[PDB]
Amino acid sequence: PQLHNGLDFSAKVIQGSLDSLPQEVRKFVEGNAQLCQPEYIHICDGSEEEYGRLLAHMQEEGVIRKLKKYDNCWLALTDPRDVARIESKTVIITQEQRDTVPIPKSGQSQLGRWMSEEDFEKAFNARFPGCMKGRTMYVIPFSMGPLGSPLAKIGIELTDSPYVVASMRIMTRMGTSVLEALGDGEFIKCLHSVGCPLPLKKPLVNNWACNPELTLIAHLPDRREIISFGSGYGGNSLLGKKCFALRIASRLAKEEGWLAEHMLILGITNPEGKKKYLAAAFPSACGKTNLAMMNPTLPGWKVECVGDDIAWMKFDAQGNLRAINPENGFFGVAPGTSVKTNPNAIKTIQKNTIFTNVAETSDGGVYWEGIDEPLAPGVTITSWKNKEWRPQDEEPCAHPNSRFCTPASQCPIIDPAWESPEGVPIEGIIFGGRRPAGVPLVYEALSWQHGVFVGAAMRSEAGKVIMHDPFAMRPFFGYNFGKYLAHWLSMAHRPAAKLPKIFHVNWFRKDKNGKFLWPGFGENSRVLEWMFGRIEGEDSAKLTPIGYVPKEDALNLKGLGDVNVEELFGISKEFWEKEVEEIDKYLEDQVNADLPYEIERELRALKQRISQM
Ligand SMILES: Nc1nc2c(ncn2[C@@H]2O[C@H](COP(=O)(O)OP(=O)(O)OP(=O)(O)O)[C@@H](O)[C@H]2O)c(=O)[nH]1
Ligand SMILES: [Cl-]
Ligand SMILES: [Mn+2]
Ligand SMILES: [Mn+2]
Ligand SMILES: [Mn+2]
Repeated sequence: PQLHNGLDFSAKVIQGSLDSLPQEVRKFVEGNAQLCQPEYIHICDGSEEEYGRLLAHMQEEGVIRKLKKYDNCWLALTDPRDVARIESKTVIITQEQRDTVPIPKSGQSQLGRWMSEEDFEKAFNARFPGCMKGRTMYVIPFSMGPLGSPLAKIGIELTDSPYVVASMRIMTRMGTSVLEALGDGEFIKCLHSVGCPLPLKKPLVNNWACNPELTLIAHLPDRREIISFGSGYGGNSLLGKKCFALRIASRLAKEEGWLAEHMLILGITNPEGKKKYLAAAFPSACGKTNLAMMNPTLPGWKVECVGDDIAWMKFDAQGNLRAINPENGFFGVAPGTSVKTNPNAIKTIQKNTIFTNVAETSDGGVYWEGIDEPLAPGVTITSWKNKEWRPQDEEPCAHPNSRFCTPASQCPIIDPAWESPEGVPIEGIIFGGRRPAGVPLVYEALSWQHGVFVGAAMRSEAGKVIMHDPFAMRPFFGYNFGKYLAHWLSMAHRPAAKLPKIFHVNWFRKDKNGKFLWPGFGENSRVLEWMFGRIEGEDSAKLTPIGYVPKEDALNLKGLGDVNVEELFGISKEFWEKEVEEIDKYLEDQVNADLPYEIERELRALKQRISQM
């Protein structure tokens, strides 16, 4: 219905048809077209043709550069004001603040950022009206998880950024098949704008549209909406990556009885032909992607990658914890990636990959700190700021959190079940962070409840600062962390639930000279071997106040020899007395009235065990 001609946007559709869309999808698209006033509407089909044409268009406009040395690889350099996920501008809107974060006892909550509905309404009206003027609104239908998986969820992202379209094609399952699978079902509404309507009011920097002053990444779980404005970058703009995958999904999981977690999933096979799947939650910069595609050093062992960042997990009727990787690609940190630290990533990213904010070599290759690769004489480097750069300079050639964006199907060790709609059965969950002192290489939680406490007590080095990052989810909780703990704990009362063993690792313990005690990377297969046997029930553990650690000689150290096991597994009363005190202060303040009894009990129990050593 229409008294004039400003409500039907059919005349502006340059690919697809509004009449083809499911009724509620059409209302989403047309309502925001009316608000944002795009010049064109492009309904993405996900085809190779649309993808290649969009890439070529971005190339002609200077938005991306083709990397000549590789096969269909591309480089985007951003406005340096728009280089990362920005927590201070990431908010969750609920009626009551207590649904989004626990009310802290004394301090400010660091477990989330709540915004009232009225405040968001003002912010929204100050940003989105007319924000796509002169631009194409792309409609991205995408599936989080294998199409038709019982654990998959569907989203529709509206964006004015072709960079987002290309990246979402890699990181999600995108296109016409998703719309047909959606039918009249439920979907998450995702609205994104870089916030630079034409004609441009402010200078465009590095051909990268963004609006840093007005950047705001909002989540409305009760409306099943994600609304992001002002950033074109990564987790701010690829709304499946963190906004859907963790923040919205963790609320859905709370309501529906499953788990959405900042975890890799890997499958490990031992020399006896036995295969187990493990999940691991490490904070950013703590090596999930290295572990997920590890090249094991132990002969006869094999590791295969299901996902490197996000896990959606649900106990099935048989009681197995079944996990899917809801992503379709890897959005990995580039700096530090080398043949030594991640050879399988190096193989994956040389075709069909989009790089953002890395350096470019004069022969059309990529470069970054820690690449640990020499360049032939004559080869020169352009920094991520589009300036000539030489290794004898201070500033980095690549942004510290520059990324590659690569299809998961290309990983040479992608797991054969990485797209299985039923998911893979998780037998162990690993927590870990950067702890230069005090925390052993590996230990095993004494019970599910103790394991949940271990996840809750996770800390990690940021002068050095040791921060709290419970479950590696501190930036990503979609709801009250205290209820999230209760949700985890409630899994132990499920029907026939086969609870995975929980472990905590530390690759980063250092000696008094600051050298790593453990070589890490592929040598972490030796730690996975110990976990593997522990899941099988092997008698390879000794009890300590913090949990089980490997017996003397239980860890396979053949081929190392120069490793200080006593210091690596040293457990100091002095350190752990201070550690439990800090955990106690943290949980009391930050979780306060929503701290489950079982977690307080595990804290008291650990305090008591440490007091007796
Ligand atoms: N010493 C040591 N460092 C490691 C090991 N594994 C990974 N790293 C370091 O971890 C960093 C890479 O971590 P990231 O890619 O940022 O970790 P991530 O968990 O994948 O982070 P996100 O992609 O943001 O979720 C580099 O500094 C690596 O050197 C290890 O076993 N030992
Ligand atoms: Cl354009
Ligand atoms: Mn990663
Ligand atoms: Mn991550
Ligand atoms: Mn309980």
